[PDB]
Amino acid sequence: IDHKADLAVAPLAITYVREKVIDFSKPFMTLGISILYRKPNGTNPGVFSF
Amino acid sequence: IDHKADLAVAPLAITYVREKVIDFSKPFMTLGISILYRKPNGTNPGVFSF
Repeated sequence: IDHKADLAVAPLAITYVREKVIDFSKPFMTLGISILYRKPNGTNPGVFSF
Repeated sequence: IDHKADLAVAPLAITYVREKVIDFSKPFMTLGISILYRKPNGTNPGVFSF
């Protein structure tokens, strides 16, 4: 806003409110949400591992 | 290019060249290159298998 600076390249989600007050170029790479998980391990319950 | 239209709400892919000629809004949906393939007929069809 204050023109103390210019285009600010950094992690910057071009959201609804931001374009109201700033102008943003078209995104160079898309995003989204996924789940993070620890992949399973060979510790079979073995109550019945038959 | 000659404004015979003003808008085009179409599945049109933005390219380097066409943007040099035309102006585009932010992409409303994205896409890519996946692979078509038939799942392998479910479980293998083996019979009379003594």
